[PDB]
Amino acid sequence: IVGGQECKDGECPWQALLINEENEGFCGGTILSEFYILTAAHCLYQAKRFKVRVGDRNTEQEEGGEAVHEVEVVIKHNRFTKETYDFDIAVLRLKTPITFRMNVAPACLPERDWAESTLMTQKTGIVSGFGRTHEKGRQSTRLKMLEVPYVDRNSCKLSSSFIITQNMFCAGYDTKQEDACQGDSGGPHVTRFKDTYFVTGIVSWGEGCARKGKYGIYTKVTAFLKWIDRSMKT
Amino acid sequence: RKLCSLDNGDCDQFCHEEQNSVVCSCARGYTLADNGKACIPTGPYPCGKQTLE
Ligand SMILES: CN(C)[C@H]1CCN(C(=O)[C@H](CNC(=O)c2ccc(Cl)s2)NS(=O)(=O)c2cccc(N3CCCCC3=O)c2OC(F)F)C1
Ligand SMILES: [Ca+2]
Repeated sequence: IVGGQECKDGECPWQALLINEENEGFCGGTILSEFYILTAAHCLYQAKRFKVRVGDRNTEQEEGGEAVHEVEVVIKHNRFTKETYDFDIAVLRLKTPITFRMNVAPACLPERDWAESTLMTQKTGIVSGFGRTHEKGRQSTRLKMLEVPYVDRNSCKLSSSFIITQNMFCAGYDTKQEDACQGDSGGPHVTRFKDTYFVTGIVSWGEGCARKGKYGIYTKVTAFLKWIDRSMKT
Repeated sequence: RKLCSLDNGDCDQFCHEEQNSVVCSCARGYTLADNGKACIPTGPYPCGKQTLE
């Protein structure tokens, strides 16, 4: 996260971290329930094997909230293509259930029409992760968050050097140097409603990070709600 | 505006119009209250709530 604030105790409890064989965090995720994590499809070939860590707010020190979970099944969307990052969504089935506690709680899955009428029409959403703090900088040791306004879809398309599909939306700022970045990838974009946070997007990609005239690009979760619900039966 | 358009039909979470009337519902981990609007957690750490406790 470029700019923004760091998540305080209990503020971003749906944050998950995908860690590799070397124990390095390489992508984010969102807790949906005791067994399921929402993440980006593109994150699943940046390692040969990975695990999920929850309750982490500081990668350089250990903390009471933390627990590791192994993935039983990886449900990557069969239409994902790295040329466009279209269909950039995947669901992880954990072997053992998450225990919800301080810094560990799922984000709510919204209903399709309500989300489009009520959540997408809010001024801003919130995005978090351990990703880069500058476009060319290193990964953050601390979990950061950032309030990002929803961007008009036409303005979004006119800004982009690459295709914006029906499975994507824009969020962030025009010139203000605040945005998600590499490593936040696959992490939570949530929207607040009456003191409750609903998962509205997945950190997918952008033309660098925090660039003027460029926004963050997020996988539109509302286009995949039935698909996600179907994933959580098997 | 009308119904769900007017203040989410007084529902805590989801609102959809049904037989003119409004019907409220809640996400997993909650149950609808007796008033048919509020969403009450069924245990600690319900979805969407910042875990300040
Ligand atoms: C696995 N790592 C290395 C990749 C994963 C996606 N990446 C990028 O989008 C990078 C860095 N920016 C970001 O990650 C984000 C910025 C804002 C949000 Cl939201 S995510 N921006 S980028 O410029 O350097 C970039 C690097 C690799 C690939 C891309 N993409 C994204 C999909 C569309 C075609 C493409 O080349 C790409 O974006 C493109 F617009 F330039 C890094
Ligand atoms: Ca830690």
